[PDB]
Amino acid sequence: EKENIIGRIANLLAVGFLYSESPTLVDRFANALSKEAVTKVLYDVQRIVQMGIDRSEIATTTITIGKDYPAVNVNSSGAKYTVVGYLPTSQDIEDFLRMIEEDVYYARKAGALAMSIANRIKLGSKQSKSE
Amino acid sequence: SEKENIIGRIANLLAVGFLYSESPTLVDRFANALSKEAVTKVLYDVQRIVQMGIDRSEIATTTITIGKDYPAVNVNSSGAKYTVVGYLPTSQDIEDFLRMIEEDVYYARKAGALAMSIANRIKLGSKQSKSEQ
Amino acid sequence: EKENIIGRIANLLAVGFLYSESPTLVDRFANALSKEAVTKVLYDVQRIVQMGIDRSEIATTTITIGKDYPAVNVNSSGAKYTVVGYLPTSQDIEDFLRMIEEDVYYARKAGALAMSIANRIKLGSKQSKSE
Amino acid sequence: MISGSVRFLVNLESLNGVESIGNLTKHRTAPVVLKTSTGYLVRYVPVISGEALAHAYQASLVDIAKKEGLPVGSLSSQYEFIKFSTDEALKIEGIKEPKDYNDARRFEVEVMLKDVIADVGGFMYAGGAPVRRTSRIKLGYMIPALRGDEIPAQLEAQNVEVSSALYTFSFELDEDLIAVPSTFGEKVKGEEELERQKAKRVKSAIKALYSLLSGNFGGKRSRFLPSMKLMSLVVTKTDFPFMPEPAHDDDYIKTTIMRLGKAKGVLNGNLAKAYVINNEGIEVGEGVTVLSTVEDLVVKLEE
Amino acid sequence: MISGSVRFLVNLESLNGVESIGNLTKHRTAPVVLKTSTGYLVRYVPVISGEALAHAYQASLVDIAKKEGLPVGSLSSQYEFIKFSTDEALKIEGIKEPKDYNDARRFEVEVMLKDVIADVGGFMYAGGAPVRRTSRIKLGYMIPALRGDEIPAQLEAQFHVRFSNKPVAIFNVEVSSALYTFSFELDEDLIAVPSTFGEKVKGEEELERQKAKRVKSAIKALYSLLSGNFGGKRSRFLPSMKLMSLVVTKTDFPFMPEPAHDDDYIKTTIMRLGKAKGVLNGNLAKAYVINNEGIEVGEGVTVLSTVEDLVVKLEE
Amino acid sequence: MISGSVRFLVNLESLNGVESIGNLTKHRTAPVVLKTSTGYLVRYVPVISGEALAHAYQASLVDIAKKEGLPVGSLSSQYEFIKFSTDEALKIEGIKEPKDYNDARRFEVEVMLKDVIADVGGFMYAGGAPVRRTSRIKLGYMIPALRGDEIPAQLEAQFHVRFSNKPVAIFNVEVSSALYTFSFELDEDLIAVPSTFGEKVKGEEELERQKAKRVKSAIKALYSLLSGNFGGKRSRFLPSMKLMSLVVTKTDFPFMPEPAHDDDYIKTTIMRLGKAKGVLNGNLAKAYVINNEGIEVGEGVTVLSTVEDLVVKLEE
DNA sequence: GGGGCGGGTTTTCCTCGA
Repeated sequence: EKENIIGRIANLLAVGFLYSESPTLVDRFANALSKEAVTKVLYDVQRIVQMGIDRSEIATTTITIGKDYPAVNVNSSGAKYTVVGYLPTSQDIEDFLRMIEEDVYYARKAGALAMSIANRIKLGSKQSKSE
Repeated sequence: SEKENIIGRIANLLAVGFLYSESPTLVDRFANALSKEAVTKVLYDVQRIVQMGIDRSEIATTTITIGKDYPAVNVNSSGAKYTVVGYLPTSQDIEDFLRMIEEDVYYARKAGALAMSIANRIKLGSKQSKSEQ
Repeated sequence: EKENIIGRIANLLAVGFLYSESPTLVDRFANALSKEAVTKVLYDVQRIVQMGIDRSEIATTTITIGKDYPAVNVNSSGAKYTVVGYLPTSQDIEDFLRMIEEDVYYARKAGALAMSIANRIKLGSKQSKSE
Repeated sequence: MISGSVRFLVNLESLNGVESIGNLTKHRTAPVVLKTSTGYLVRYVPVISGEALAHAYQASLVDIAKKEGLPVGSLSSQYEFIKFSTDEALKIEGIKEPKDYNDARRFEVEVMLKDVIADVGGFMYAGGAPVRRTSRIKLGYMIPALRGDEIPAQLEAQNVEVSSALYTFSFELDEDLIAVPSTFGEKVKGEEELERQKAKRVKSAIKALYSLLSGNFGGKRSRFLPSMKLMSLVVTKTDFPFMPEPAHDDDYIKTTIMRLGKAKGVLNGNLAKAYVINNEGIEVGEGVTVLSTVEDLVVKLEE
Repeated sequence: MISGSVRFLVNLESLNGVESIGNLTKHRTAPVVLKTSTGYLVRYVPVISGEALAHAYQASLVDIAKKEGLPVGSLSSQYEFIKFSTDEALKIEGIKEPKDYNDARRFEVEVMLKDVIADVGGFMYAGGAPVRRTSRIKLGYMIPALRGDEIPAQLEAQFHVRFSNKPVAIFNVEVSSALYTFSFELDEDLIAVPSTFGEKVKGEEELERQKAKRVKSAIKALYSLLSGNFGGKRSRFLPSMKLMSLVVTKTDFPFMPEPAHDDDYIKTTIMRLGKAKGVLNGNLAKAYVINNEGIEVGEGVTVLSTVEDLVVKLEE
Repeated sequence: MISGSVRFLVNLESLNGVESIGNLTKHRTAPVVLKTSTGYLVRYVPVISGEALAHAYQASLVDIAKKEGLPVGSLSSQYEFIKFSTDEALKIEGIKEPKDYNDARRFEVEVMLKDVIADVGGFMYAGGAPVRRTSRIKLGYMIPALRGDEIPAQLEAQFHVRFSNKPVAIFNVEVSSALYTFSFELDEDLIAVPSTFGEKVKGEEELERQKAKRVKSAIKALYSLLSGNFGGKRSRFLPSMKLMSLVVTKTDFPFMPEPAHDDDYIKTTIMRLGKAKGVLNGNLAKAYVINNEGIEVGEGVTVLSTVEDLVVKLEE
């Protein structure tokens, strides 16, 4: 369940990064040495995602990868991205903050996963444009 | 085995990062790692170097005929051209590799040894072709 | 092709021994009873060779022995040595490790060849200094 | 050396903006540590960067130099202070890159004869033969006074953020190094022109401070023009290193005057003068010249 | 000896830098172990290295020596303190390398009569006959006070852009605010005195003549450190500094004042100084205290107002 | 005997060094076995060797002896403690080597009347008739407290550059921060007493006369160790030290206080001291405690404030 | 709009005796 929480936080960070086109929040999250820095990023990334939701540029969907998987569609600057997985719940944020209060290592783990998701999606999108 | 394929793809990532940066420092850190922290830090830093090479169009995926087409990565560094044969790791390969490291840090040494072998063979071949020309 | 791989591994061990002036890695290789010991030596010897390459004290060359043969020049402590042959490729290391996973005997064979190369070169270098 | 501390009173201004989130423009804020009877508190307070002040000062210097006749660079003629950093700027200006260390001085002199801004404000060249010239004018962030147990600063939203506060800031300027090469080496042709123009360059640099001391800086002045007013100002002219006390405590003129006297006593100084402008009726002391406006201060400094 | 403990309050600060990642300039950070009511904890806090303080002190000493006529080395005339470590420096200055051990003293004297910086801050020469000279001024890292359960320090990042009419220019700078504390030690009884053991060598008379001036210059050079003239990035990030507490002790025997971590560190160090003078059979022990925060001091203690008065008293 | 346990808190520290790799200077590290709720684990933690502490103690003893008029050896006058191991030292000092076993005592006395360092810290001579003298002061490695499941220690590397106007200058330094603990033992009842068995030899009367002064100097020399004057790299990496807990026991029988690893190690050692005095038929057992962290102490225990008071009480 | 450059360490000692 700890890995599932970390994976859902990583999906939130990856969606926020792909939508904003800025690594700054993921950099802040992966370099955090206090609960203050982690919590500030968790707010700021959700505030970016909230704007994308209100603009209908961020939406939940299902995608067939032959069973349907939960996904998040992100439209940014005319690029379309799809992140596979769920976004964190309020309980996931609270349980993740409790994990951070024990060990800030979990912020680095979530940041490393988020950057991996974003890099793979950006590479695939650039390859399809070149073809 | 799927574990060997993951290790081989991590070794390709480390070799691409080494050839592009011209620095062994990340491979040295990876092969000497005694904790998951050191391994994960190198996996980020090498991918960050590869990301810059991708954005500059100095790192690109390609196919090469060695008579079937094999996946490869072209690397341009300091006017030298290198070609690493194989795939780069997926996000799932990084995650499964980190789980292997959480069980046994030996797999970081195995990937580092393979990465240095790939880089050494490519550097030797590139120096020989320059001496002949 | 197995003998060619073993010969290229023996050349790597001989170059590492002549450059480091230490038999310790060849001793470890020839006494190996596990893939762990063999793989550790293959890394450590290549790490020594990498330092010699960066210092330009180890270089590939050709030598006429009337056709040109591939060779490796080694400069150590003001002594000059020349090992005749190629260094192993990444594929040779991988195929050699597969041979070791079947039978650790091949590490003893490569170690015996490496020590023979190094001994012949050291004897010739001492004779020329005495003359 | 000319050092100074100044206190301003600003109401309903938005002069420096930072990264915007959604449809809201954010004012710059920084943390500060404040001492109270109960202990220490960490408070977030609006601030203004010093780079904007430097930009305004350099723009005023460019305008004054162009009006006078001193040389100005091609790019610097436009309000784009990239200076001689990249090869493109050198190509546009038409200056050969340095060859080795021995030639560095020459290169510097050349640049120093083509742009007054590159002289007063310094510059940096990165490459095979890097070159440097530290700025002759030093500024810092603008922070409200951290006096008492209450910070007299407010910030609100209107979306646009608008603030109000009692700001304070200090500045330094060394006029003894203007029109002087900062690299060690044999003399090269062209230094005579620099010696000739030293006086004019120094006068222009001194004059340029009027813009900052008057309140001509910051952005968003088209629709959010602020209402500024000067309250307290201290300026010191010496021949040795010195720095007046920050304008945080109510009594910082007397302390700086006493410290100036004792510093002249200790450091074997020869010249030490102080000018004070007071409008809030705070303690001053004795043996100090009292002015009425900033123009008189500028005239006296020039004289 | 002169031993001092100083407390400073600095806001919106960036004087020390480390390796940069991407477009972000980072501030030096170090781990600290702190005691709370629940036990002991480990935290990461911004710090400032002591090498910057040493460089500032040596530059001020160079300026004072040049103003007062004392000799200054050719390379040390420019603010590059390589001293006499490598052979290139010796060739530039023009001093022959030592031949054997017995000649080492001579070499030291030759180094000591040309640059005051080598005399005060020490130097090293590596070779067949290595020569060592320990610095006569000792400093340390600048650490904020570890008082209570909350560390009074904070670090953040700031956003900056460069204007251009033809976009084709964005960076971040780390800024910290804290209440720093640091201590220093300076033994003036060994200035202008050779350290290598050996026989008498011609040229010591000049050192004896110049000893008083060298000691006076070394004492004067502390004004820059006590005032706040150190660190980098002062062109656009000039910090706001304010002295809060200062203790200075002059003794004829080794002594170390208490670190400025607790609110009561003046009474304790004065009592310890008295008892140490009693127990170690000393003959001189004086203390000076500058207080601006209204904390407990004690009785029978000289109280000053500024730092210049302290410098004058130390010189006299 | 005098047996002590001391706890220190040190931040941004590098006093002990080991072999260097590349441009990196490394800090000494050792393995430790620690007990957690899940069992037993092995960790690698920075440590400080006891030889540096012994060198600092011996240097302070040399200074005190020279100040008080006690004899000091020629080689030991310079801070080089080779003592009388080799024949070159004997030739320099001017002491004839022992002839047979029966003469060994005489040689010991000749060594013992010239250098207090040989008397206190012991010495060795190897040859036809070897002579041994065990040190009267015993120290150990400085290890951080192994309390709880998390070790309160940290180690990192720092980046430094050397400025030069003509690049053709980069190094790294290891810095640690921890809460160190260490114990020491000193038996003052055997100072100025020959150890080799034999017959009476002329010159013991002078030793009996000087015994009191030697004991006083040996007791005084502990002030440097208890204050924090030890280790290297103090010129640019001066550490911040602060005493937290100290226990000192004076007994007429062998005794060892509990190590400073657990939060409750004063009550336990006091109870053990009482029971040991009861069971071993002793006649003297005194304890002194210095506490600054508010941990449990006990009842009927003398409480001090500083270290100088402890030194004075031990001397009296 | 996803920075650039110059630096990646130099000596000295490698056990003595029964």
